[PDB]
Amino acid sequence: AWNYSFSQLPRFLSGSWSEFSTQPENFLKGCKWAPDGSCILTNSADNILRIYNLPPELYHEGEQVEYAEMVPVLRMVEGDTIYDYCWYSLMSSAQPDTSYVASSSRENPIHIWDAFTGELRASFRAYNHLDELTAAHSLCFSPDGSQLFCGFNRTVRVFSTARPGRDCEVRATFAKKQGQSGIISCIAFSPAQPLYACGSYGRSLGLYAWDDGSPLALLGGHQGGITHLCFHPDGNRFFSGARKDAELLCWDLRQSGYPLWSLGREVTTNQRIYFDLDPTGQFLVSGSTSGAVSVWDTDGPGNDGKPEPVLSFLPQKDCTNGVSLHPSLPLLATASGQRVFPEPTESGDEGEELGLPLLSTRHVHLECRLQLWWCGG
Amino acid sequence: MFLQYYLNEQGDRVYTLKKFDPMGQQTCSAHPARFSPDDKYSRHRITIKKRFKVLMTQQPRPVL
Amino acid sequence: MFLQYYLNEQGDRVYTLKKFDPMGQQTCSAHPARFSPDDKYSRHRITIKKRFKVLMTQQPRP
Amino acid sequence: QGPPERVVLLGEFLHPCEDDIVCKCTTDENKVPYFNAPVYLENKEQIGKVDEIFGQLRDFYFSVKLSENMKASSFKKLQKFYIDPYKLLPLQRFLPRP
Amino acid sequence: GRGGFGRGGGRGGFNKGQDQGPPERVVLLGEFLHPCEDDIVCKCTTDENKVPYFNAPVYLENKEQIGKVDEIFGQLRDFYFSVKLSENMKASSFKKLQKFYIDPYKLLPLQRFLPRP
Amino acid sequence: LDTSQWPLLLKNFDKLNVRTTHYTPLACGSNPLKREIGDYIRTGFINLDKPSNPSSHEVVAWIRRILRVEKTGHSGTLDPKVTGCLIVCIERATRLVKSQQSAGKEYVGIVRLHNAIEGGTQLSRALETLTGALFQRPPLIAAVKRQLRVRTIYESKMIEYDPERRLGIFWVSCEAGTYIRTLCVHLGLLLGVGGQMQELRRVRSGVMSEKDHMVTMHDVLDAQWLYDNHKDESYLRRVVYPLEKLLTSHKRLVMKDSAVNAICYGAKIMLPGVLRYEDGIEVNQEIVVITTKGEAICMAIALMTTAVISTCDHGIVAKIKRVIMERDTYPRKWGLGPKASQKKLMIKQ
Amino acid sequence: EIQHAEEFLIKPESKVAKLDTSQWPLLLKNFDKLNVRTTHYTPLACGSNPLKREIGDYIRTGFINLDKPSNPSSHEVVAWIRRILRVEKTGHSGTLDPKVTGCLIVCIERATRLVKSQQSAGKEYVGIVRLHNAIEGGTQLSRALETLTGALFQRPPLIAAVKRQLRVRTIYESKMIEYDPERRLGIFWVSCEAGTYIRTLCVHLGLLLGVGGQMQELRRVRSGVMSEKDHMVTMHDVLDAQWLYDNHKDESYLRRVVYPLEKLLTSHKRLVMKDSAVNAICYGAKIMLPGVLRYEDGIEVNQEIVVITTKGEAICMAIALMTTAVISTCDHGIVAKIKRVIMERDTYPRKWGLGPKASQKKLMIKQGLLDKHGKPTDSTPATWKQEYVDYSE
Amino acid sequence: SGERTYQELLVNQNPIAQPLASRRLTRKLYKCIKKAVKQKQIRRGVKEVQKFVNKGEKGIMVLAGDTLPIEVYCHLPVMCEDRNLPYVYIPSKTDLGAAAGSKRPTCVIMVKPHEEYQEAYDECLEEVQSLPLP
Amino acid sequence: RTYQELLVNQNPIAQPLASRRLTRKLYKCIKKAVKQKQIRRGVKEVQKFVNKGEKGIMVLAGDTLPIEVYCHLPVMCEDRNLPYVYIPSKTDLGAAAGSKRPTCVIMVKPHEEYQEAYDECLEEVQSLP
RNA sequence: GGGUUGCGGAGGGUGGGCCUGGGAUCCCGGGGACCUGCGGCGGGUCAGGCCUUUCAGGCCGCAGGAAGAGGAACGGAGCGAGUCCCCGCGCGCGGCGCGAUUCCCUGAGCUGUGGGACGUGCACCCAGGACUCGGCUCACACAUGC
Repeated sequence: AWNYSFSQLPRFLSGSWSEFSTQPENFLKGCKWAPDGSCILTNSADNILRIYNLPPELYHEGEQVEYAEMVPVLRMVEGDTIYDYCWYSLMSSAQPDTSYVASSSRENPIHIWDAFTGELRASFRAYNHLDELTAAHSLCFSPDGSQLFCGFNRTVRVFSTARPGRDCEVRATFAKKQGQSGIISCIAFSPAQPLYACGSYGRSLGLYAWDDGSPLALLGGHQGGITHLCFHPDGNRFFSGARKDAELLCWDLRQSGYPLWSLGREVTTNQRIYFDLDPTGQFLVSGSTSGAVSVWDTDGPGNDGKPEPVLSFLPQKDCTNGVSLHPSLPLLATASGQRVFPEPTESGDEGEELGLPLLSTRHVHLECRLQLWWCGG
Repeated sequence: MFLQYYLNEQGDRVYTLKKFDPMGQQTCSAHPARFSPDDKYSRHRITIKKRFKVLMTQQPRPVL
Repeated sequence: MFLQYYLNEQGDRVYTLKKFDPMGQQTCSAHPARFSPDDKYSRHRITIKKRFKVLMTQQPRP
Repeated sequence: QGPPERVVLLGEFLHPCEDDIVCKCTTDENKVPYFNAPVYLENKEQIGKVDEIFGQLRDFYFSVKLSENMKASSFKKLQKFYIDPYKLLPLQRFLPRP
Repeated sequence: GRGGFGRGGGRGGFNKGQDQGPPERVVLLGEFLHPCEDDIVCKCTTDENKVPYFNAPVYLENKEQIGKVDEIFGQLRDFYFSVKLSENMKASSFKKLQKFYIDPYKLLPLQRFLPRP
Repeated sequence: LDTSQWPLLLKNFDKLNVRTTHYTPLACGSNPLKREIGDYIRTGFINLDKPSNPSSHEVVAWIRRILRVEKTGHSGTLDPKVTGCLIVCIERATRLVKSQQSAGKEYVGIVRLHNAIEGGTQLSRALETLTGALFQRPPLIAAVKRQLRVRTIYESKMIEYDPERRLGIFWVSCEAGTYIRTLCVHLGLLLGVGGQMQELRRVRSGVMSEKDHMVTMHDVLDAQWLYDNHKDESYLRRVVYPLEKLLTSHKRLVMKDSAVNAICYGAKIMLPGVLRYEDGIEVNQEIVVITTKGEAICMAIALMTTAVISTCDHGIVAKIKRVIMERDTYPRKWGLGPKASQKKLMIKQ
Repeated sequence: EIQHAEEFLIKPESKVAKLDTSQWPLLLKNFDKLNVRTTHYTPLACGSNPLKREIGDYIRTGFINLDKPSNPSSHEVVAWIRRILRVEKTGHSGTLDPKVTGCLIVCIERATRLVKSQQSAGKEYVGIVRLHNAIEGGTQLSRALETLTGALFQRPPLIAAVKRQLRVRTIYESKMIEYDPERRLGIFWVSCEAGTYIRTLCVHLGLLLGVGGQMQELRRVRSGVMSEKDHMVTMHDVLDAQWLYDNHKDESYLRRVVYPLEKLLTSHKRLVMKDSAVNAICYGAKIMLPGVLRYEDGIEVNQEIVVITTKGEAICMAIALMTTAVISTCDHGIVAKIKRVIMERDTYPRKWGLGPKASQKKLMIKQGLLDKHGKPTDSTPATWKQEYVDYSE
Repeated sequence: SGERTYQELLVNQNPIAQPLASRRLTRKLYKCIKKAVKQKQIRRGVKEVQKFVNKGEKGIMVLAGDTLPIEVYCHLPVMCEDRNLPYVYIPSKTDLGAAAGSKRPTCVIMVKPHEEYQEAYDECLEEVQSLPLP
Repeated sequence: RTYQELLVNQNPIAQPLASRRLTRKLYKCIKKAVKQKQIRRGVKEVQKFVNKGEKGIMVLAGDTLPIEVYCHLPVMCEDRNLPYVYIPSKTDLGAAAGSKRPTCVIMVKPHEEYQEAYDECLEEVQSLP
């Protein structure tokens, strides 16, 4: 029994920095946990699917935890750039068959690898009208574990898990009078009622049905395009995060058509910022672009409600992209990453004069590491 | 389009996949620019070409 | 078989009994190789002859 | 609606290809398979149908689509594949026009 | 049809002794040149038109059967033939300038051998 | 000047076997090169570079609207997203486009794969395997009509291959009708990884290639502007080329000037009309007859052989197939022969 | 200098017309050196040159020069060629022994007409003679080899069937190249006519030397008109040609190995004829004066000639009867007789009925003056009866 | 290192690349562009450049020296000459695009002064108005 | 001088040759392996065992006429993904094989612990241009 | 295809015409068409069975003909409709591009050598082969001579 509460600063226990250095520039993003919580998926700039293993819980029981480097047990290759990746819904060590992971590349079809063996088991391909292959953006599994949802230009296609072929259910969203938006960012499911929300890139949000597939509500977005969306498990609550916006909004199913409350974030560039939510609904951790991981508190007494910040801490001076927490054991993993635009400064004059600035942009240090934070009681 | 090419010694087209030639030349695109029917900027093209003598008329005569 | 021959300057066949030419050439056999009726290796021969340009097709007709 | 009947050997397993079975044609000595033709096994069981066909005139391959509740890892060996004889077509009229 | 000096019988004429025993007439056949693997090859000196017959017994001056003509070769002008020796004989015994005789009716004229259109 | 440095239908005119050299040179006539602009634009072909943005259906319309003509036709129906050579004819040049369409054309495209390949040797073997006659089907879904097509491929080799990006360019030389998308699909299915075609670029289209006056439509527009605003026809002649150059590999048959009008109105080529001929003309061959100046009258089908016309005195040697010249081009002189006209008048009297 | 738009016109020079017929194909070579007789005829369209012929007729009509392996027999390689080429008939030029290599002429369907003359042709042979005892010098062997020259007798070996009778074969040239005393072997070259045996020759050489011997091996250099220097092909190329034709549709490799049958009758005198008479001669007839178009100078009486068409196809082989100096003066008569047909019976338009004299004779039969079977009828014109009984009747 | 790089850039140029600048001239131009991009006063694209030249906008035109084919930018110099506008050519494409603030090559760039950073802009204008024209 | 004479008497179709020391190392390896377990020397048996499948190294001769004798072996090795070599010597190879008549094709299969020198030749053949 | 005889002791080899019928060198009477291509006619072992096959020579049976071989215009070209094989909008037309007038992007989704959104319009949908029928102009045609 480990009580989950925030009372002190996160504690460093282990890290991994030997990799992601062979390439000139590399950026880390994602770093989500498994439903059972025994594997960690890490995506880098160079397309390599690294599955990091979970440190032993018996090693986390004591405070004598020493620093260690988690070697990847699996190293998969991918040709083109990756768009999205997620673990299976019913992921458990007991069932050896329901232990696969999904991935969608740029031009390659949706590939599915196995955690046990490490090889490609199945792959779902989707063609457009004439003869060409279209790219998928959204990737998330169904709670029942028999259907698969993927995003596209202006429609959503539903794939199965028993017939790996071309058969798929198409559900168009854009119409002559209606239409949500262009490229769909992601799709998240709700465990309370059979409905899922579709987050796009054009200041638009909408919820559909599970089997019927009919729109219920339609909302907007902060200023740009929604990036990530989760669902609060306690009830009819869910958050959403956009790109290049310094404000956050929480939409509720009990309200009709307007944001109930607004929060503040820090997003400078068009990055894929993640924000994890605790299953008990007491803490809301979210990473910023200016290098400051902030956490909020969700109070549910019954009459008063306001997300209040508990504390804040900066892991590094980079941009923390992925922040996720372990389901049961107190644990928090973070990853950093930020692009460097070419700045051709006049180095000849700098080497000639040796005067005022005495600065060069060639020695700038950028390293993306994977830390593990500890939560006390 | 990642389809570049460089002129050969004999005078034929050698299509390549890289953007840099091993001899030290910068490869160019193999496809021409898009054409626009409603284009009223054809008077200046012949002027530019005559100023630098890069017209088909300023080049040698075809052998046939 | 002890029948050897070497190409002449004009282009005629000169049969001999030795295995070495006085000019410094190694003589070859004069009898053809064994041909099998159940020979299904006619595509590999044509491919390896096209890769090295040694077929009779590229040779002209005198 | 057709019950099982006399079946004729069609192809040999070469290797799978994206949940599809790419096979090499066996000795039917002049025959080419029909499109969407049901393929059977040694136990007279409907495994699937015939997908797109390619290859040269003499040696040509073909891919097979799987049916419902089927696995591609089952017949990962060198076995024979059989097809109905009514799904054939003489090619002696293809090359000669007269 | 067939017939004549036999083919289901036996008769006799000028020469008799080929199958009967003691011969009656003899004709010079060849001259000793040199031995050839226990065989004697001879050259016909004077028969003036004739060549020997297949497996024709050869005799000496004393009318003694030494052997039989085995093979025949040579040109039209210069003709040669070999002799197969019999048992209990020696090829080195006949190593002088002597003549070899044969039966007179064991020859064949070459006029029929000449091609005539 | 030598006899081997002359223009298109004038090289090595002395090598043509001589039969008779007593003819009357007529006043009317012209050379293909020094032709009037009105006839230089209405007659001839154009080898322009098609942009990869539009399709050929719009390219031919744009070129016939710029050239201000009535009839035009292309050599091959190219896709919208493909570059390559394209021969476009005019109203007096689209007569022989049916034979130009059915010609061998080379293609260069890039193939994108899905899974990983071990080395370039296995894929090279797979590319060498798909050589010769194979089976193909349209990439889209069609009716019972387009069920199976049979094409042939002569040469196929790959230049490079990128394992990090999973691409690779190749060069295929085949005849008209063969598809490249289905070829890349079959290649990916044979490698066991699948794939499609990224792009495509045509290097050769029949007899013309990208090394023989690769003009651009921008140049055609500049020429049309210069011919109207500056009255300069040199830049218009540099882009347009006569149609007599396409029939360069065909055998030539020099004819008399009196028979030019007979062939134009439609007749049969006889022995006294033929002046010279080319060695190596077999029965039923696609022959083109030209004038003494070098203007192609029309295309014919020769019946007799060189060894037969070298001995024969009268008869039919060629048959009219398709006229290219105009009707009113030479004077009307048919019944004025030494003996034939005499016999005709004798039977008339 | 790049001259553009220059006045170019063929100058009408009234000079003599000359033709160069030295580079034309096999039967069209030197087609202008034949004395011209009449150039007034109507050429027919049904016909082509043997060089530029259809592949269906190229494989049907033509010969091939093969290098037979030493493992199988001649009949076996003939049957293998017949099975590879997918034909019905196949013939050879000489029955070679299993352990005898060399060239071999093979026809298929329509070139098998003249195989009886090709079988009886002079051929060259090269083999190795094995000895038993030792020879003193090579001069004695050379003397023994030159002694066996001309016409001599030869006995059939025990191998083939049995000693039947005695034959008389002629040998033209025989000379030895080398001789090794350490291995007791030696190569020799003999050029003789068909029917001569090499094993019997080696046996006779060994009997003359006084050491004996047999024939170790044998290799044919020349067989008739074709030798090992004239596009000698093997069976592997013949087998690869069918595969390249049924898989790649390339007939060049098949036209390179197979050669037209008109090449054999190259050293014979050609006789150009009209297209109206080719079918009548294929059915069967005599060669007349009006059908003759050109002839070769230097023709004697009873000489082996070949009848060719204007395009260059060998019609048949005939026996010339008249001389060039006689055929230039004579107006009507027989000049050649049909001996062996080479073409088919239905290849040209069947027309032999109409004519300047045939139609007149038929109309006279139809009237009632002359009779078909009865020659001595009224026959009012005597110059007609004295000018129609000069061929055969 | 600078001379070799300049020679390599001179090797890979365009036929119409006669009006050029020196080393310090190019450095000053790059510094001015980098100081002007942060104020959002730059335009990148032939479409909008010609769209606003048709109406009229004074400024300095900066074209690339290595950009094929030639028909891409063939009417811009004559348009600037008719509108009495100077134009600049530099033998670089990656550096010109990186100075704009991206990792992509850019060829066409127009500058427009809004703030008081024109003290260095007028010097560059007077210098481009004095370079030898072909 | 010797290698030049061997290159003069070469077969037309032989690209993958060896150097002056790689051939010595291969000869040493073959002489060591001929006594350890086995070496297959015969066209018929080599092709019969390749039909079913056997990994190894093909050692062909550089001077063997005609070419139709060994003309489908290297293409078969490429189809089976197996490397091969070419050496301009037949007498030395025949003497090293079994001290007998000159052989043409030789196949090697590792059974003992002598593969430490065999993988080096394998990677050298795989690196051969 | 059939038949007879002589020569060398013995199942094996070689060879034989335009002449005959009647009467006293002569007379009388007779022999009633040819060419071409294909298949067979031989050897070996014990009155018969089995195998392979053409060097030397004619015979038999079948398929075509009564073959002296003619021709200085029987003979062409520009169009329209129907159906089939052919054409990437598969017979549902608007998911197509270029432009004045507006906006956004260094997006991490192609993407400024262009793409994303709104309003207003002009251009874009065409060709081969075979067959039946209707329908006009030309000419009906061997090609000189100064």
